[PDB]
Amino acid sequence: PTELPELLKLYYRRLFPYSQYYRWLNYGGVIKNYFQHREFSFTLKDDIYIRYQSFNNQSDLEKEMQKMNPYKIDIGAVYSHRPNQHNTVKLGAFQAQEKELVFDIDMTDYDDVRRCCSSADICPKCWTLMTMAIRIIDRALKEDFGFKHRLWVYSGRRGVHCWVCDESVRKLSSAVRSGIVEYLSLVKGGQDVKKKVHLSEKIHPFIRKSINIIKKYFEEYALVNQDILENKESWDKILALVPETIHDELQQSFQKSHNSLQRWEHLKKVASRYQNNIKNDKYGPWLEWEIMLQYCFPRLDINVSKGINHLLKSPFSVHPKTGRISVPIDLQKVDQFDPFTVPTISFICRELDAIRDYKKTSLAPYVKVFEHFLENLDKSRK
Ligand SMILES: Nc1nc(F)nc2c1ncn2[C@@H]1O[C@H](COP(=O)(O)OP(=O)(O)OP(=O)(O)O)[C@@H](O)[C@@H]1O
Ligand SMILES: [Mn+2]
Ligand SMILES: [Mn+2]
Ligand SMILES: [Zn+2]
Repeated sequence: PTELPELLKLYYRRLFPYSQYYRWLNYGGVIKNYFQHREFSFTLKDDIYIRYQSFNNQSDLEKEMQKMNPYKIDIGAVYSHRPNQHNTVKLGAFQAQEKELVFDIDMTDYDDVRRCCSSADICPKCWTLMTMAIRIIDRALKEDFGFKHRLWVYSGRRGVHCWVCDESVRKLSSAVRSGIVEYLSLVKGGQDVKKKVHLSEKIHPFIRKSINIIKKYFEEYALVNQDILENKESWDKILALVPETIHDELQQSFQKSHNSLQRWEHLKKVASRYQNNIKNDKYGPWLEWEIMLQYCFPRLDINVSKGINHLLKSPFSVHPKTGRISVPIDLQKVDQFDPFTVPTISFICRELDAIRDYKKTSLAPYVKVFEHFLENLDKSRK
């Protein structure tokens, strides 16, 4: 990590997409002081960071970034005054007023249903959890809430970010933001809780449509790549999510079967014949769905979305612990996104001078994703 300083110096001088970055956060320049009242937080060397940075224009941002060469850049809220003037403001008047609705998803939050990685590690076997998270959440944001300007970003290490940028979304209060999160959440409980998903008799359309997305990926991700029913050590973790009165019946049919595909098929048949309520003769796949949701449904870092003033790593910032650049994700190629081809700052600095802007490097197609998102914002403003 000692190479970072000179690599960052070249990155911010020749590669960082300043014009596209300002086109984003200036939002057409129609509202006064909108960019000028935006907080930036720079992380420097040795985990030292500065809060409440703000700039007058694109040029002032360029000069300060090329002067500070920060290890990472966080974006905060748009405030009532210039953040760099917040000490001259009378107490109580400095307030966060607007910010994009953001989401942060971390692979670590799935450690209880991951077999391949743990902590901040990721691999192709578990990245499909992010593919499903993007598609489930983005569908809800697009179709259920009518949000039209959504930027998905690779966080650089262990997950993804989403920036919802509709002008009315940026005005939402903390309370409404929490209400949106609650609408989107189904997996509830810490490590103390065994069964984290419970469904009602009547399935809300959001749950049905999310289930059907998971169904497209469940066989190859859960029963092959993860092999969640490989042996007793792992299939007892799934029996913890079903009533005891059917453990015996499932225990035997599992040992008689030979792979997870067969054992899942047996679980579905038993689960759909379990009598949940003795009052009625109503049966269904509720248990089947609760298992699929607990293993695949998106798990949000909820506090990132609730707070208006919460900082989030900027797109095209470096992740200082991996060297990877936080790059936009092509929503039209979400299934093909490979976090392991994401260029590091070292990689693109090498491409630049191998026999001078980002188009000469592997960062170019990621900027094009950002530009497509920017052109849709400009169209909604015309
Ligand atoms: N110490 C922190 N203080 C403040 F004010 N904000 C913080 C601090 N640590 C993270 N954040 C913010 O939370 C966000 C989510 O934290 P997180 O650990 O998830 O970082 P990330 O940028 O999403 O990257 P990875 O998950 O892939 O490791 C960060 O992007 C922001 O910096
Ligand atoms: Mn994260
Ligand atoms: Mn997080
Ligand atoms: Zn993995």
